[PDB]
Amino acid sequence: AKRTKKVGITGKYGVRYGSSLRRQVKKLEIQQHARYDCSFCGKKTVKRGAAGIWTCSCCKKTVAGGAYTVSTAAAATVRSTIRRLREMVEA
Amino acid sequence: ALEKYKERIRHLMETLDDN
Amino acid sequence: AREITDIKQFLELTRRADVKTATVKINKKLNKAGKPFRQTKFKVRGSSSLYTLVINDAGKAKKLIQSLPPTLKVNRL
Amino acid sequence: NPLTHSTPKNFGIGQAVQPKRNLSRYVKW
Amino acid sequence: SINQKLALVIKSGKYTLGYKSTVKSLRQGKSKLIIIAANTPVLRKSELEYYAMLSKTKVYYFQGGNNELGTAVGKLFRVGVVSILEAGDSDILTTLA
Amino acid sequence: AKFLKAGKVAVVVRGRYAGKKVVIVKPHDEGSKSHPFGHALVAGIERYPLKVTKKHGAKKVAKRTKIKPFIKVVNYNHLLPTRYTLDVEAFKSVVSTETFEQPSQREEAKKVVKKAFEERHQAGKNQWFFSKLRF
Amino acid sequence: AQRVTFRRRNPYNTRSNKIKVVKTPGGILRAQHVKKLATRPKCGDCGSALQGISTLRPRQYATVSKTHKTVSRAYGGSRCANCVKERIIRAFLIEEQKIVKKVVKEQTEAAK
RNA sequence: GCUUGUGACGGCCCGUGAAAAUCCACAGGAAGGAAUAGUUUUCAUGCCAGGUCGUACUGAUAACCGCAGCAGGUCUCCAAG
RNA sequence: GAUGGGGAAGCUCCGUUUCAAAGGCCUGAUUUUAUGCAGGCCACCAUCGAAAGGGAAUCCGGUUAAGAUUCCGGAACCUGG
Ligand SMILES: [Zn+2]
Repeated sequence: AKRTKKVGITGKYGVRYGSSLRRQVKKLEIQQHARYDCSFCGKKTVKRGAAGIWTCSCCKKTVAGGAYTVSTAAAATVRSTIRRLREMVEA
Repeated sequence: ALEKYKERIRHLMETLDDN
Repeated sequence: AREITDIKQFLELTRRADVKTATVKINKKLNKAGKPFRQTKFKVRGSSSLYTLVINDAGKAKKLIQSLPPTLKVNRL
Repeated sequence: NPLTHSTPKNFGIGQAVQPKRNLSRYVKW
Repeated sequence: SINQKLALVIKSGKYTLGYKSTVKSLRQGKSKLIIIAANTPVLRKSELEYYAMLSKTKVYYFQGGNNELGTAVGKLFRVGVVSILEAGDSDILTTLA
Repeated sequence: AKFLKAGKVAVVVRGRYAGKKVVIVKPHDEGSKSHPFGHALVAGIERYPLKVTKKHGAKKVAKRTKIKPFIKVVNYNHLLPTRYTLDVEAFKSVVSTETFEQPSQREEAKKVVKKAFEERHQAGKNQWFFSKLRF
Repeated sequence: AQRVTFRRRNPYNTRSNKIKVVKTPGGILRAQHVKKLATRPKCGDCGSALQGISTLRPRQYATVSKTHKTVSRAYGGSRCANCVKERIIRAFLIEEQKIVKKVVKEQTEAAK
């Protein structure tokens, strides 16, 4: 059985803190604890460990990332800007 | 002995060849 | 303390010429669980350590007591 | 000649470790 | 396309999967073509180039990781490198891939 | 073709002589009763000859140039093969399947292989082989 | 029923100050102070415990013979073995690639 | 079963949970050693040496602090049916 | 918390590796000037601060009116030479 209707991981907090803040926390707590793909392995084995630090268990690599996710949306749009500006300079 | 030993080496430089 | 198995190695330690005193020891024990037998233990006082030799047979034990040097001090029980 | 070999060195920039040079200009008196 | 060529070789032609089994076929001189993934590490890749160029075997680089190279050959486990021992009915090797 | 041959130089990867360059004398293709795998007989050098120069002379040069050989059986996995090659006729009849085991026939094999490799090195040819691989 | 003291003047349960209860030849229980446990030496690269090396306190390595602390392979005492393997592979290929760079760059200058 | 030591795992963080003495190893090869006797005291055995100060007893409904032989206060280990 | 320094009429205050000439190692027929030191190498910093942090190495048995991992008997180990 799916045990709770809506609270999810946030059911640990229980009655406290109000429904809106618990929904804010539910969004990011699902991201941080979830596993992610290691780019270098090709394995779903990239756990979080401290804010902004993302340890592959496979390969023993560690990658810098966002606090609650591996690649935040601002970081991706930076990376494409750097790809764009490089090939202008080369030719 | 060493002068006779040298001419063996200097022979083996020219004769043996290869990589 | 340091056990020795070999009989040749024990005779070298007696002639080593730091060994001032030895001591012999006799113990009653029961083999398997069938009958009693008279064990012996030839211990020798080295400077660092105490070397010892466990002989089970009584016949080999009595020849070993004679096979010690006379100049070495020997002490029974 | 046979056993002798030329190995160079490439002091250059990032490659290699810089040799001893006169630094009389730069010494703290 | 490259997926249509490899879909033939699996169903009618000799092949082998993974690193250790390929290097044996490079050593023995059975491999005609090898297919290396993108996401494989560079010491692994640069070793397979060196084994290949001694044996004079053609080397294709699959644009795509090791998961979707597994999908191309049609296996549910991921595969880093694939070698072709014998060609199928389709031509594979003679084309530029 | 099959590239592992009687000419072939290679770098040994595992076990004591790791990162030390060898040359294959007898490649067995697949297997035997002992060594149940693809294995090659090789003949490397354990201690490389040190550097040497215009300054050194006579006795200092003889000490610097001295080489310890070794011989071993090794797996094909533990051997990394190399584009370079070395001629092997000086120690063909020496090293063999009968030669390994039954010691100290191994020692009489190494004395011939010593006289090969030092004498190859004097009037130096295959310069890459007698340089130490640094790693 | 029989109970047991600290032998030494420290009365607190510090990392150092630990106890095992032991039955003596006298036929009574007694404390014996256990020294702290030796961790394994590691491989300073891959980051794991490495075989054929004794687990001792760091002073205690000075007592023990060379064959305990070492293994016979080059870089044996300080490397994983698999991580020694890699850098022999790597050294060989990058050194071979350096000649492939040098041959290309010499030919390009003559063309221009 | 109880107390405790340890192992391999798992959870937690916008917290990710001392330093230094000391010891060892590895890379490097300055150089040093034999054929009539050297090199190894990280194998073994053997010889000599180890200073200064604390050490008794209480640790509390009478040995500490509350003017006291004060129902108060004062850190911790062991822990039976 | 001294020193080098800098403030303060001054008791002293700031500062702790800082705007310091802050020592200790190798080689030498340094080949001629004939009885005088020459050529190089190395790179931060006093000291105090834990009887619970870190840390070389000892156990059993016996014994005293009152002492013991410290005495006695035996059996061990550590450091330096
Ligand atoms: Zn990875």
